[PDB]
Amino acid sequence: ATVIANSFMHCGTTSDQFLRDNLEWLARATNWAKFTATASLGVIHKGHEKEALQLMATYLPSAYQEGGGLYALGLIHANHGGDIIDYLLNQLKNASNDIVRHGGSLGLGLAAMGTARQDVYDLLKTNLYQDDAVTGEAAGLALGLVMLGSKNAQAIEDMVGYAQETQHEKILRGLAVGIALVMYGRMEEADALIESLCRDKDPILRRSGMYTVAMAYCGSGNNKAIRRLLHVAVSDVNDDVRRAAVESLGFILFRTPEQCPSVVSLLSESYNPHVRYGAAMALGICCAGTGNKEAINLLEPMTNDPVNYVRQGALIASALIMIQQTEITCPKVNQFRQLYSKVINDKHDDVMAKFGAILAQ
Amino acid sequence: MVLESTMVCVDNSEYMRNGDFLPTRLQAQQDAVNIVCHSKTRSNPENNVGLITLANDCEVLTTLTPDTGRILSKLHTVQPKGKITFCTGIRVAHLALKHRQGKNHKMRIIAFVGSPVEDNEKDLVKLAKRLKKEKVNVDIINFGEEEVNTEKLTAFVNTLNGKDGTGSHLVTVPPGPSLADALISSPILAG
Amino acid sequence: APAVDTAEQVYISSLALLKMLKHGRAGVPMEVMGLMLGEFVDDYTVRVIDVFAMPQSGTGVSVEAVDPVFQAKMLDMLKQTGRPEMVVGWYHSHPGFGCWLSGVDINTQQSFEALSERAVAVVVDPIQSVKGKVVIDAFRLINANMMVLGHEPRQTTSNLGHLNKPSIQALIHGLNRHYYSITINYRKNELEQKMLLNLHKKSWMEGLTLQDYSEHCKHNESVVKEMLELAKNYNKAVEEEDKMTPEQLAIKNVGKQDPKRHLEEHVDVLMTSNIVQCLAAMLDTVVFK
Amino acid sequence: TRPANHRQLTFEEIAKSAKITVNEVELLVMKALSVGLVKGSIDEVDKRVHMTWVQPRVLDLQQIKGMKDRLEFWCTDVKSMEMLVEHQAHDILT
Amino acid sequence: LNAKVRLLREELQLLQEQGSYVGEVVRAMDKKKVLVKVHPEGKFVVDVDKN
Amino acid sequence: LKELTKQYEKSENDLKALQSVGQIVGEVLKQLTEEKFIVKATNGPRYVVGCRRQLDKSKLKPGTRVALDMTTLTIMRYLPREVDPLVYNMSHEDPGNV
Amino acid sequence: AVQKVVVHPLVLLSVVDHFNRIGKVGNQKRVVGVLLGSWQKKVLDVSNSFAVPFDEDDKDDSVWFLDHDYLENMYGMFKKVNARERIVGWYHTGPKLHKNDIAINELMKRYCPNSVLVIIDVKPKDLGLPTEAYISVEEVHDDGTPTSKTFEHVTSEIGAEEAEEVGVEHLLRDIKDTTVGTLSQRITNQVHGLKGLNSKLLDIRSYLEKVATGKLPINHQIIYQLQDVFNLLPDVSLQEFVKAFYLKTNDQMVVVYLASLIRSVVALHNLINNKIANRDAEKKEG
Amino acid sequence: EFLHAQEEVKRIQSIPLVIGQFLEAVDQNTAIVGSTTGSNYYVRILSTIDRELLKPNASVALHKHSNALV
Ligand SMILES: [Zn+2]
Repeated sequence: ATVIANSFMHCGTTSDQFLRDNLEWLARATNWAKFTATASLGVIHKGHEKEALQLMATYLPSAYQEGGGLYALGLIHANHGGDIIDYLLNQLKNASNDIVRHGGSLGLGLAAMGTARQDVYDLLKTNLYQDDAVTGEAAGLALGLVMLGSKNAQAIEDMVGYAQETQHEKILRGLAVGIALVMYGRMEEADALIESLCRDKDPILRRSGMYTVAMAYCGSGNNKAIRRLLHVAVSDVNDDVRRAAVESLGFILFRTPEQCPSVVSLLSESYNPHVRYGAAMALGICCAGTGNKEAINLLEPMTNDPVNYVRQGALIASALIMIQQTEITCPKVNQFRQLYSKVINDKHDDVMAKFGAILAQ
Repeated sequence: MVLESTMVCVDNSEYMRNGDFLPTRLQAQQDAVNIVCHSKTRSNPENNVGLITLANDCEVLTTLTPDTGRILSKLHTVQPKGKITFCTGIRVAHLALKHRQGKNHKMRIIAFVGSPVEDNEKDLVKLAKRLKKEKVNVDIINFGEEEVNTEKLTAFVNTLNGKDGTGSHLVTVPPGPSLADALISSPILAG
Repeated sequence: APAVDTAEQVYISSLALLKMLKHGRAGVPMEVMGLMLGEFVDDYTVRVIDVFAMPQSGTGVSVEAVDPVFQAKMLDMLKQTGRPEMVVGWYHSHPGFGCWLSGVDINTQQSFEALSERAVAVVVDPIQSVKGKVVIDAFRLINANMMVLGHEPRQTTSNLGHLNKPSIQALIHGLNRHYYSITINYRKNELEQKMLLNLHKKSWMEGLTLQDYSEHCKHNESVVKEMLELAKNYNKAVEEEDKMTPEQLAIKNVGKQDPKRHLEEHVDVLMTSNIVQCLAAMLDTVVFK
Repeated sequence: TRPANHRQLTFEEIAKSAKITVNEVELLVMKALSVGLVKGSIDEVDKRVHMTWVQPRVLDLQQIKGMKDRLEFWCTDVKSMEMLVEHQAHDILT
Repeated sequence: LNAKVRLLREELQLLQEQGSYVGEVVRAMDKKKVLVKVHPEGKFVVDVDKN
Repeated sequence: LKELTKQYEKSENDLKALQSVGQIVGEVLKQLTEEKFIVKATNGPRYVVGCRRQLDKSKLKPGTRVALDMTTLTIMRYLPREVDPLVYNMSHEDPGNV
Repeated sequence: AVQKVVVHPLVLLSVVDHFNRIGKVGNQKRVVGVLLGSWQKKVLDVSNSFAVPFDEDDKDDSVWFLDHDYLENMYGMFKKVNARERIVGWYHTGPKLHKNDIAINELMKRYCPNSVLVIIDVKPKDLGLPTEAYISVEEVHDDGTPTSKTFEHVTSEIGAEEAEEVGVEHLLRDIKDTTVGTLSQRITNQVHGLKGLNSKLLDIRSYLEKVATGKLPINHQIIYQLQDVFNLLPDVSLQEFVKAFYLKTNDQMVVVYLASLIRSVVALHNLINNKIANRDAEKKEG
Repeated sequence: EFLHAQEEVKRIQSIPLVIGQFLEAVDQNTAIVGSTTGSNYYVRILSTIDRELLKPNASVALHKHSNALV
């Protein structure tokens, strides 16, 4: 969390003094967290461009660490790889077929986000067809991002065809979002994946069907979709799909933050804490940066919620909407800040509540 | 030593009860299987032999097993009270053969044809054709009253493995006083 | 340093749970055990498909109880039928004791782990798991040499506190100190739920049977009498309408009594029983001549 | 041969079929019901023997053809009432 | 209806927790230890909750 | 082989016997309804138990001994009244035949 | 004779597993297995089962193989694990019986004389009761007709012992209907009954058509039993019953009316209490 | 869920059930019943149960495992 908390506090600022300053502690995290830290360096140097290629090699030249750096390199050249893609393509191919491949695909997918490039897509597929679990979770997202908004009939048929043909739930988790972004913004164009997926028994694909409602109907608060999506959040049984139901509202109602603090105001007290969680993330994504103080007051009582993960999302949802707002702008910003301090400095709260606390900071 | 599963098909039809062979046909089969079953295990200790009765039905009295005691013991109370059906006997013996616990043993089948076989010549050859494709060697030995060296039977062995085939013999036993000595001389030590 | 991410799940098939519960209740006074057949599909998932009981023996639930001849032969015979799965773990009941591993159990678990670093061990209390709740926690020994590093060595994940919280009746018998629990998730799929739905499914005949009118009239008469007395209180409870802080009156007289709870609650029962009975009566009059 | 609904049998009709006088149709049914070939009841004020059967007889192609034609009608009504319930209670049916 | 279910669902969870023993406290022993006498069994030097 | 068979068949019953469990002997003391009783173990708590489906509802009247299952605590069969010379009453003193 | 064959939930959940084990690779028809279970007065209890290597051929419909040693050895293990189970019959998921059933049943008669075969239609999920239990009887057919093997039918019912019941109840835990029923589910219980009665009557019609068109043999027995059902109809048009039906329909409406009124006065009282509540808070706000 | 919830609560009063005496009362939804086993237990009170039939000698029934007044 602290490794991810500071990444925000210095995103696109190149001021990694904190990681440079506190160095032994940085090494107190090993295995995967080492992959986040190596990535955290990338976000800190967000938008660094040409210096980055050497920049990444200088600090972090370990399967995880190298995998992290390659993922880190992508963040710097996010949405704008240009030349970095060719190096990333070459580097992903030559890899241990482990974490480095996981970071590699995520980095390449992020770098050529929306490029729809065939060369990148073919390599991403091969890693996905490798079926290495951890590899899949990143190849799937990398597959989706590269095909972002492309409606590629081959990609959607291929991406899903893997879903109901693969074990390794993890690979589905990437593919769930991975095929979600392939339909970004068409807003009517497919409407079949939205209906075909929502009927599949595999709960992971269902969530991907619900997310595909979010990415395919972003902004235009189509009252038809919002009725399609709230339905699953009240009736469906597999709780994970329920969360991706309530949470997915925000993406489609984000253009009109006024309606949304009312729709979920009652969802957010539902008997299964998962649906409650979706309310907070829904409130957060819904209200991107507005200090609505109406979404906030809904999250105010939630932050005391008995469940640990319902609380976790509450602070993150509050922190997400309360970014760059002084006590004068919203009269709860200073109130929550000491709540974030109190939750983090507390010792008997579950780590999960803290993760929201650290991330919230 | 040749790894092979011998699925011996012993007749138990009613005609199997008239002893043109001195004591009786059945003892001839019962004596004969004693040597074929013992012959195979002695040749290779990893072998296994099972027996299928062929009269009135295709019972599988003893599945494919290495231990020769079960085959011998099950022979008793074989009660020759049926009508032979050789059209199906080989199939059930082969189909049971396909369930070989070990997949390496070569295939070798011994049929105890001791009654007149009422099978269309076309049907028998087609059964032989299916055997050729799946590489199973089956030996046919005739007992008791029967159209000597039945044309339907003889065509079966020839198409069984021709064109310089392994030579799955159609060993015809001399009707009248003769033990398995003919059945043991030619087929048992070389099939 | 590999780590069992808390997201790692021990998938229990709909078959295994019934068979594991059945074995446990089979020898409930004593302790039963058997090997579980499954696949280590990957690091983050240990899938168990079938379980086969290892015969109860005087040793109890220990390494010795695992009869190598029984297991080698049974596996050999299940391979022919079309289940070439690998021994993925072992389970043993705990007649009411809970979902924890004792010292002797730990030694077993260490043995199983010797053959594969992911052999999950489960429990299955047939006495506590007596209702909708199924007390079956999965467990994998946390090798004692990892005290320098983090126990439950998980990494990026967030499903650690979900589906459970550390049960107290076990945390005392050694958890996150020598044995950690692995999230248990059941792989029920269609074509299996449908066949289980038949357990209590009624039939076509049911729903057209008209009840019997002799006990129906008695029942209708009985409930109407009981609701009548409940109206008397409703009159007294309302006609009182005492206003000495009525909001406090409505909270100092709450005992699941007259006003509504024993009121229309009966109306729903009385009206549901009649409407269904009547509709059945008229449907039969049409269908049957 | 009765039309089913008119399962009653006027004394005259039974006496005419068997050419047996009315005084003994009373006893004829008395027997036939005694062995177990019927499970009806006898009336005398009207002398119509109410009939209820538990003793079936062997059938015939035409009898079965006739028996099936009636049953096609019965399933037609059972189908019709099913639709008139499912359609009516669609909202509640859940 | 939600508020009613929450009451019922919560009572199901709380109602599975094993009931507690009742024993007479012979005497305090420090600040985090209190000798007690559980009814059927004998003495016990138990701790005390934080509340 | 005949001698082996009769002993082997008895042994097979013993293998089933090892499987069979004990029933906590107890006495019934009230009948709250048609499916509930208040049974007391001979030296044991008073468990509220039901009766097995293949049991006579009636025969189990107050004082009727039963041997309930050790885990279900559901009665599985009646038993005769315990007989012991624990009687303190001469009643058993047979006069003797005179 | 066996009055019932109560199939426990575990067996139909192993058969489903058994069908999946093979059909997934070796696409084939019915999967045959052995059915273990404890006896009762007359109701055979099926408590477990296992698979037996079974291969068949569409040619001659008698080139099959049901392994003997596997059946013998398997049960040798299971009687060790649990001793209350004896081999009691076999199961095959092929919805329609085969010509091979009689011969194979004779085999399983070698292990249990009163062998009952239970057909589990694993593939279908429909009206219900996915088990059909059959026996073997060889009778002279009293009424002067050839003798033959034939499979007589035995009533089948699906039940659960305590242990499996707890597992099953949790195993669904997402589609189980409320036991109370409520008006919504009770009515659906009747649209469901009507659909069945039509469905059963339509199977009857097709068969009657088949015998009517000759394509099937006039049973001469069970054929007139359907004639028995055809006489057991109510004849509601009878006046004395028509009066007696209105009385009970009228006897109930006066209770639904009293039920309706109570729910109305309570409704009004709740609005008056609420109208006071918001109004009083309305004034109290000032 | 409410009907399931009530059914699930109704499941708590399933049989078997140990019998104990209602020694005292501590507060709403809790009790100090003392089991027939020989030990007195601080248990919880099922809401559906009537706090008016808990007379301070009452022979109430306690859940066998969870040991809660049911
Ligand atoms: Zn143990």
